[PDB]
Amino acid sequence: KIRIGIVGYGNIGKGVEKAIKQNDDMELEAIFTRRDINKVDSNNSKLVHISRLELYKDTVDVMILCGGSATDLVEQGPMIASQFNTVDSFDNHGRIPQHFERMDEISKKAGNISLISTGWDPGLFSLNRLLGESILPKGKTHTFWGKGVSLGHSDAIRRVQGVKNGIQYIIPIKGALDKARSGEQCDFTTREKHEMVCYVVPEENADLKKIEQDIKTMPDYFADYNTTVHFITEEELKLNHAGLSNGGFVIRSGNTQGGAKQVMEFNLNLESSAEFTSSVLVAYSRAIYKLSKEGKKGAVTVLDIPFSYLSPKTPEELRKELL
Amino acid sequence: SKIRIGIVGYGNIGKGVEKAIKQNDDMELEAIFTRRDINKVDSNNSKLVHISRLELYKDTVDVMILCGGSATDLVEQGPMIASQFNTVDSFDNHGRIPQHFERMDEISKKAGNISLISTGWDPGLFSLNRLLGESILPKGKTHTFWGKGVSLGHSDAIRRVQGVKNGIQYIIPIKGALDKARSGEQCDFTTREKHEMVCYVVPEENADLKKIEQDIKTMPDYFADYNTTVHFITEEELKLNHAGLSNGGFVIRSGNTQGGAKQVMEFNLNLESSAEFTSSVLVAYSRAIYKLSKEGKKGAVTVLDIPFSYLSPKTPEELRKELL
Repeated sequence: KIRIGIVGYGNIGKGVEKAIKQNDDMELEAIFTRRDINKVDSNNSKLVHISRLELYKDTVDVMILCGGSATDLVEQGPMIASQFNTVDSFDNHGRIPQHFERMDEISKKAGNISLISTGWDPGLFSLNRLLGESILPKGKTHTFWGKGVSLGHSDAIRRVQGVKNGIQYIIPIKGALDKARSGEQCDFTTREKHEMVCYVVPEENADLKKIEQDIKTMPDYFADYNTTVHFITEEELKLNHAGLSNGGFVIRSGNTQGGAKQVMEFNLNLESSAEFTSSVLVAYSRAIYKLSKEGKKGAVTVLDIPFSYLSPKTPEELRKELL
Repeated sequence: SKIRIGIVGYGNIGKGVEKAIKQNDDMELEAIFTRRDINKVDSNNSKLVHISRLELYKDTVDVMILCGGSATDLVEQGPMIASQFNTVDSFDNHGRIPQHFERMDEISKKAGNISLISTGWDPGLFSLNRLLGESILPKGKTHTFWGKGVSLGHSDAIRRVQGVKNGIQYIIPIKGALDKARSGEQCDFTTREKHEMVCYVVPEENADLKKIEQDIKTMPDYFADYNTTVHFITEEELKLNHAGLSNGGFVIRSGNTQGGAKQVMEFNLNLESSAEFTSSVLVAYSRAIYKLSKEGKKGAVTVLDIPFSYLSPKTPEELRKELL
């Protein structure tokens, strides 16, 4: 019954299309692509050009924005929010407060509701940092991002002269993880938590491979981490580096009055990070639907949503089964 | 303008609650209501107040945290307090939760109050994560294990066995089961595959050790269905190494994507002091109930109905900037 519109058809969008199938209370109305009319009519499927978005007014309950680019969302988000309830995974933490403000203004004016920055981080990990912080006010929180891509760092290394294509991985350091879990509590340097490993397909004219170390010295992205670099062929990349898997850990190590060690941990191990993010977007779309019907308007984050809203079961079934 | 807290019951949880309140600057302990003779319990414990005078505080307590001192009232006097205050309890009888909800809902609505039932780690935090797991990953299985802690019932059971002077029991998740659940391979576990039991017993002089081991192992309803290990120790070791105040647990959702890709979510706890952790949760949720009561929320609610933002003293803007 809940009519979902998918905006963008990259990995996340594809994942959302599949996730919707695992939810009986939902239906896919259309998938909106920015690909030009240049196609085989539409290659059939549920694909519809982005220019027709407007035509679906009153036939779509929630527009799930599956674009990967946070920069694009800056403008696309408000545009869509002015016409439909929305759910996005805007992942630029530093710019979240600006995105929230903008989306909030627009959704409120249009009388819709926009959920921003959901997914696993922002999203699930955010919820647990908060939970950990609230339940154990006296302690330390540590977030780790299991072995997987960083996307931004992948494009970052691409802006380096000499590199034609590549990929980077962020990998938690076992030692730091065990320490966090020990409940010993302690601060960590960025270098003590994660290490970085790069795989680059160089050459500009067989370009200087040593200078390619612009990566290691690259401020922000690398330099703060022990970064290893490996050169491979465009062939090895496509076949051996489908960086689809990922995961992470959110650990809260604290002490209750008296020094008693109390440790809380939430973690994810995902063979397909994109598809998981897609499942999260779909579950949250259900909550947005419900809130919308309740008259709620404006922007919200996962922090404002009760978990019961993510489930299609009744408040009675949940108390009897899961409480 | 601090949140005025009230504690009912001065047992381990009540004491833990008093402690936790100290870690929350936005809160203040107004009084601790006990059934004990206050005149006998010192006099400088300023906060102690005899339970008979509870109603005189109907206007000075914002949230009453029920820490039932194991007395029958730890399952019956909830409805009593709800008639006069907004409450928070950790009613842990899962099968009886629906009934408790209805009873508390009617009474709290009638008095224009809000009552939070069944918060803590389980029920409570584990409940939230079971919900999150099946909501995020509708196709898959959920597995809850209970870390390593004592089952008072089983400990009493051990004490009835011939030749047993004293002892204790622990329930412990089996590594193999945890490892398999953590892998994406879906499967349903038998009772015997998920948890094992370990006992530490102090035997009477003579007693027959091999016989005690078997009487415990083959005991119906308590140990018969679980692999059980029996260790024999001295009274000294029992007192020193088995305070039995620690606990933990795991909630794992093992699911698959439409194409069979394995997705695993896990939430777990490792508590050196199970009681004080439960108390901290009770306190955090007390902040949430205060907020919801000022908003005019009426009736009973569970952790499932409360957004995590209500558990924090920080502003919404502050949260979105620091933690989101």
